Amino acid sequence: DKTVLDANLDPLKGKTIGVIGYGNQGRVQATIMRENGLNVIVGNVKDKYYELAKKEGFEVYEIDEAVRRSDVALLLIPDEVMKEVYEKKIAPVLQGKKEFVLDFASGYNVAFGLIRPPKSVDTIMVAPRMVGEGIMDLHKQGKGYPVLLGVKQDASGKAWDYAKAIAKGIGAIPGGIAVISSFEEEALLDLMSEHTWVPILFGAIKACYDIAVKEYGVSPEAALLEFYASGELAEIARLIAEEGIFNQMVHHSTTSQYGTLTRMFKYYDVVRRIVENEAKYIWDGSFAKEWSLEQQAGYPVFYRLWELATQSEMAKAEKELYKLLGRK
Amino acid sequence: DKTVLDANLDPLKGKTIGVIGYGNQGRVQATIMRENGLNVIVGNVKDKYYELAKKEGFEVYEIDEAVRRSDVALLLIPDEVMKEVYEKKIAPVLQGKKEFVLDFASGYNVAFGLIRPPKSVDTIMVAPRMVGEGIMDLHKQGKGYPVLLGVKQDASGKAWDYAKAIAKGIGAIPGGIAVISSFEEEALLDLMSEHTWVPILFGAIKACYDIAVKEYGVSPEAALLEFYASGELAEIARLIAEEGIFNQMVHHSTTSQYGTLTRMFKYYDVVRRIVENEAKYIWDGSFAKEWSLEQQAGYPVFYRLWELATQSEMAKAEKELYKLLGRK
Amino acid sequence: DKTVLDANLDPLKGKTIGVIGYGNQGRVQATIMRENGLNVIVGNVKDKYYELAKKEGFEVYEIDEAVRRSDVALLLIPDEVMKEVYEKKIAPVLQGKKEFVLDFASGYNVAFGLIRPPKSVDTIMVAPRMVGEGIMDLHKQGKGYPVLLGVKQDASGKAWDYAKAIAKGIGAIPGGIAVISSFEEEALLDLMSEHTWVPILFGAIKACYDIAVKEYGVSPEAALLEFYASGELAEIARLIAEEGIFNQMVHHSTTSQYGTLTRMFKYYDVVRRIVENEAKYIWDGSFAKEWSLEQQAGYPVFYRLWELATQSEMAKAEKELYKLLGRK
Amino acid sequence: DKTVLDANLDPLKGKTIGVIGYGNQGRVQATIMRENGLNVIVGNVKDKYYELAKKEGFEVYEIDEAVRRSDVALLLIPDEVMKEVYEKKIAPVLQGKKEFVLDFASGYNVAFGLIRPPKSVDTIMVAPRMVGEGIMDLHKQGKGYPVLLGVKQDASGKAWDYAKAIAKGIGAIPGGIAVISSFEEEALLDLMSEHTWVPILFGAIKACYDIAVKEYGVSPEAALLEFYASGELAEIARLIAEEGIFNQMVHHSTTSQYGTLTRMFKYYDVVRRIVENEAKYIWDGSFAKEWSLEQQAGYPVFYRLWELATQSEMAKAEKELYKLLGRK
Ligand SMILES: [Mg+2]
Ligand SMILES: [Mg+2]
Ligand SMILES: [Mg+2]
Ligand SMILES: [Mg+2]
Repeated sequence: DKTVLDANLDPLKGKTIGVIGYGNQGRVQATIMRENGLNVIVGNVKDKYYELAKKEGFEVYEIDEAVRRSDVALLLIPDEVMKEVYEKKIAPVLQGKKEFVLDFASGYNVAFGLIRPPKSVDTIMVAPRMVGEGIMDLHKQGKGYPVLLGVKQDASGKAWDYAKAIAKGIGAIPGGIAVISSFEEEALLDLMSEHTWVPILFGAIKACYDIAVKEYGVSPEAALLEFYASGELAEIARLIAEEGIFNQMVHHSTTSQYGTLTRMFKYYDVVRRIVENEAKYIWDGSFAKEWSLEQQAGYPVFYRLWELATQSEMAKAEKELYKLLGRK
Repeated sequence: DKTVLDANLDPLKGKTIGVIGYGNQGRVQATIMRENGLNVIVGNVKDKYYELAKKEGFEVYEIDEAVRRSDVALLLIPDEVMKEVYEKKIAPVLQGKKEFVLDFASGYNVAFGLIRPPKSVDTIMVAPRMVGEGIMDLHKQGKGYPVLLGVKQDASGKAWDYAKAIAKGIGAIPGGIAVISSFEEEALLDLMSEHTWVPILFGAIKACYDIAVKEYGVSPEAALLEFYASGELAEIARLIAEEGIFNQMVHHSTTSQYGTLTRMFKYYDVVRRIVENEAKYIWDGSFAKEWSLEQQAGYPVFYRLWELATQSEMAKAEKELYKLLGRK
Repeated sequence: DKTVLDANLDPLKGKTIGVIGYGNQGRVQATIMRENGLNVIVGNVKDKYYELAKKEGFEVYEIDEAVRRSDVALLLIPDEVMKEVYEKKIAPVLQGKKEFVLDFASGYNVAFGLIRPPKSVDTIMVAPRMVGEGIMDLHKQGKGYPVLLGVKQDASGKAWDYAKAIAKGIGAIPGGIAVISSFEEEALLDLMSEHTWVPILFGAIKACYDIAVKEYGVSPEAALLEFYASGELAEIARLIAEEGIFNQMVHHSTTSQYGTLTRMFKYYDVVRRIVENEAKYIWDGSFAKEWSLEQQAGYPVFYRLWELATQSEMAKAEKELYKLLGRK
Repeated sequence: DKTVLDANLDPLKGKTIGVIGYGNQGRVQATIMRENGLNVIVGNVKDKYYELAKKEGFEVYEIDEAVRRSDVALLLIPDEVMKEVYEKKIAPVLQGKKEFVLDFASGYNVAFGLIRPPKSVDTIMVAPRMVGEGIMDLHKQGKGYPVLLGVKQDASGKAWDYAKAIAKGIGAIPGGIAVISSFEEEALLDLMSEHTWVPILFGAIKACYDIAVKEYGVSPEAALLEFYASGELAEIARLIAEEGIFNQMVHHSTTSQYGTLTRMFKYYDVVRRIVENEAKYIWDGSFAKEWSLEQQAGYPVFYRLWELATQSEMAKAEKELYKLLGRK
């Protein structure tokens, strides 16, 4: 449809490639890049990660050095450490370079205007789709892992070609798919995930535990063993990624199927309203504001909630148990 | 009533006059001041505006220089660039000068405590009442344009005299009126305007367009030509400023009058509640907090909303059309 | 799209042209017509307007005479004086003429069945888009002013050609656009305008004034000078018609932009509901009934509301002030 | 306060006095006028009332004749027969006379714009305050009966003098009071009375009867004898007009006082809301529209409701009873 199965590595050999960051994503993607027959330069703060950088025989310049000698760059560092790096070591160096390309791994800091490069350069995006560490093995196998991509600013016109060449140069394709889209969409999706069906799930589990062991005289042990302390969910998720979310259910018992489907169609509207609210709250921009402020203030709420969770009942029972199984 | 038609230029000749800013308001008011037989000194950042400053043969000192050699000063720069200037180049220099006068063009940054000068000096206000560029021509004609004024701090007692002398020295009077009031009132009014009947109007127009071209099969063209792409509203606003808001309507058709009046008296209560809410939200101070934070965060929401607007349907249709008419 | 930029003056020379009315619209459009090299006949009541008619050297027949000698006619008189003229001096004369064309300036009296000509004739529409007097100058310049047009009844088939020829013969094009549409749409639009965002605006202004000068101790003077007694709105409306509703805002201060956009997106749903209600109320036909009855009864409500408005506080304060400025 | 106890009969002798109408109010007030040493002319339709007119030795001209020979006139005919008389026999004759005075007995037909005389004349009001027949006897005694008065249009300036002279010429003063007010107020008051506490009272009585004789097994006879078939209410109303609404209650039993006061203060808010609604509905003008339409339609609802009332149970029982007492 709006997909590409494979493409050319046409321009990105004859130029240098800047990789800013050597952590979860930077180190890995750079490993793959070097594997793809490319010229490694890696600008990074001379901290622990620097060891890490040069513990794989790379050219670890400092950030300014890298971009100066680079014709293209990647910002694979996280979203919150940025806006300081950019202003300090980058924003200045931009004005000299003019045929420079800037790519990201997430449209967050750019889809909300937190970063506004000059017109001189081209602005694109490319996104992996899993835990970071999870890509290592899937490439070790050598099977395609998919990505997204989008463009914000095309002064040259080679933008799309650049995007596809990079997608290939990281090996996401062949084997996987590459979808054309925008930044807005990417960020929207990541945040809808992190905001809608994860926390709901967790809260529902928590409530089930509370109810059982507060109003029906159950011991924590059975509650935990049922809800999550068993590896059921893992097999479920796996079967989903292989056969299909629904068809998967064929491998369960009927009773389960009936109750599940009924209750699902019975509650759709509620979660629908919820998701509408949250997606709107995002599309506007409120959440980015909220989070930037929480960073500027000292991460208080973060702390309090981590504490409440780790100091609730379920967590202590889980500690006892996981200890009993030897699980760390 | 509480008005003055004309007053004396008594003290403000024998002193120097500091004008901080040379933009929309500073450049203009300083033009008029020099026209009034006065001594021009203009402290400004040595940026583009500096050219602008000295492209009219003024004494462009730097800010500190100006205030040092000034006995009175004006802050005609915007509201958001301030609180940095004040702390850096001003707050220090205050402690030396003691008979110094400080005047503003808006009570925003002072009515909410964002600025608290020392007791040594006198604190006043004086406010024009239009687009800035709009005052240029109305003076080119030489007809009075009105203003406000208020006082916050009077250590001498000459405050009011100073205010009136300045009002005259900028030419707002003769010909216009000068109202005594406070800062609170001025800011409250500006913000009620910017928050209540402008955005409501825009949203209503937008909704009318959406409804028509989504549920009655109209083409954007007619919708736009009716609602705003015609210069009707301009003639309306003009007739208002000349005859009176209501009496104006005499020049319309009856049908229009009937429907308008009916619907107006039919919906008063709703907008009343709304305006109450917003005015309270302001009187408290919440909005200033909100906005200062949005500045500290990176203007995200600003950006997203500019995008949504400029990337909605109505805007694209309007672009097509205005192109068709040759309008920029 | 569904637009025409210019067209032919093909049939409308070789026939006579009936203009019923010589007021805001009739006199003007007839001026332009005579300017376009055409044969002027003007049926009008022998009242003041008759002087007016023949104070421009026209052939002022009486209505019946005009239509008798006309092959085509225009009803540029208002909407409420009609339904008496039609029945008395027109409906009879129709039955003789058979290749007769009938055009209007508004679909009100025909979109609601208040007028139902015989099948013998062709029924069309053509609509200017401003105050009437406002077209005079825009033609004096000679730049296209746009219109609408639609058809109700085509016995010949030349209808569209007739419509376009007339549009050209009044000079709306070249320079402007001409949109094909129906009557329903035209009337719907005019009334949505006159019912939704005008009265809302007025009521909001009124409420702001009331609130300020009743609960925060402001004097009427400043309230008025802020809200409307300044020509701000005029410059706003003008910039809209030139650059675009939104892009316009660039010439304002940020703060204004932020507050405006926020509050706009915050209240959209309310005005949406309102506009839905009113548009439905119209689409049905209720409003036409209401208004025709109010005419049959003696225009009471009209009177009472004119009084309330002209005898409210804001109006008296405005009178004092506008007197103070010399404004009539 | 805003009252006058007695005044001069200064201008109104040396002019003729037009009395349009010879019914409840016209015949009576004209009787008093002739008694006051004045020149009787009475324009009236040559119907039964004409006999009536000239059965008291008056100069019964026809309407046009009267006004032609009159310098001042009174419209003491009802409110619904008017707007036909005015247009037919009056509106024309106005344009000749220029120092003419026009007075009314109710601001209804003028406070709602149903009548708009030319600027040439003076427009005033004067209002009796009881049943019409009730004034006959109170003058037969010769004790002052009060009135209102107001002005709408004063081209001369003698208006107020004219009003007071007339008030005296009808004998309302001396002995009574004359209050200055407007038309709006007069009409508003009459209608609030006719709309708020009369119908409420009637409906409450009706409901009490229904409840008793439907849910507690009472016979109509006792219900009627208690509620209204006894002359209690008459003595109550009389004592009110003499001592005072409240002080009156002293002549009752305590129990009654206690229950009455309690329940009164217990229900104030409800009737308050009601009265607000109705007074607004009037102040606007809606009711006049409603009523004029009901007249234009054929008085249907009037008829149906008269029937329902006269054909309800309470009415039949009352007929039986009043027959039993011989009361007509
Ligand atoms: Mg993520
Ligand atoms: Mg402002
Ligand atoms: Mg119209
Ligand atoms: Mg009455």
